[PDB]
Amino acid sequence: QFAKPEDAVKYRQSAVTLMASHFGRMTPVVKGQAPYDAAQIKANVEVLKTLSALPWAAFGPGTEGGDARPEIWSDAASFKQKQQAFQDNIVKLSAAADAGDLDKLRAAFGDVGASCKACHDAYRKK
Amino acid sequence: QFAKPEDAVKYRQSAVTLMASHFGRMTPVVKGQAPYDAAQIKANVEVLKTLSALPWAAFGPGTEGGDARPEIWSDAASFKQKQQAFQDNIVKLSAAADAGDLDKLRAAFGDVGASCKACHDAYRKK
Ligand code: HEC
Ligand code: HEC
Repeated sequence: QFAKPEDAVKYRQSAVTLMASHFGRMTPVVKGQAPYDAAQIKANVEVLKTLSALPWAAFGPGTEGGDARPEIWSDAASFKQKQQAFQDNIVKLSAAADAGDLDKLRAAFGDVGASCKACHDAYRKK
Repeated sequence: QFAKPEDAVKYRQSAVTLMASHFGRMTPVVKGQAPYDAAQIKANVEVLKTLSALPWAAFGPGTEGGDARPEIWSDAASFKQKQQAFQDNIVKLSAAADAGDLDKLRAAFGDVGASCKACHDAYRKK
């Protein structure tokens, strides 16, 4: 869907920006600093689920640029693995949110955050 | 969810960037320059539906900046009207996509694009 590779860069940066906001805005809730409203979180995690699927299609072939390391393309199977692990952890977070269980939500949230960091440590230019 | 108003600006710009891509990527399909796959479009319009709800909450009070005109806040009822008309037209586009009907899709797509433009003409700094 991108006329030029820069367009893919701008898309994926916007997608991870929105993902980061929908993930990170729950930090005060997981920590107990903000109240836990099960329906609020269920709805937010549904948004995060949609968003978390979107960046990966904007790392198509020839879309090198931004802060993506070139390893994303030369090691396509390792990157796909990191994306799928991340989205599988999103599935666990959805299940926690849908169950309305703050303890499960906390655990799942920390697993998702670790899978964000693991991808960045390997595939994001510092 | 925004620590500073700039964060709201960066969110809403990313949200409308993603919305614009999910809308505009269908242009070749509506024009017949690319094939029409009903399931492909249904799924894309589901993504667009989610995204089209997201910018508006990032124009909260005190979040003046970017290319938003100040009129968004002083005329809150007129802006809300423009957002709701836009999202109602998104509902019509979802119904067309869910029906698998290219003629209805075409019509609905042009209504959505007109409601993008109408908001920009009043509320987006040139
Ligand atoms: C790989 C499988 C990733 C996962 C999982 C997550 N992110 Fe990431 N992110 C990744 C890359 C390769 C990049 C660089 C993109 C580019 O072309 O520049 C990023 C970038 C970010 C950013 C910065 C965006 C900006 O516009 O500056 C943020 C804020 C970010 N990523 C956040 C983030 C979060 C919170 C994640 C899990 C919920 C997450 N990312 C996962 C690769 C990958
Ligand atoms: C008001 C009810 C709007 C509707 C409907 C749409 N958009 Fe818009 N858009 C609006 C504003 C106020 C702004 C400025 C935001 C800011 O703070 O800077 C925008 C901006 C855009 C942009 C530019 C984003 C950038 O990062 O440069 C694009 C590409 C854009 N909008 C696209 C777009 C499309 C395609 C729409 C319908 C599908 C649409 N917008 C509707 C306000 C409103």
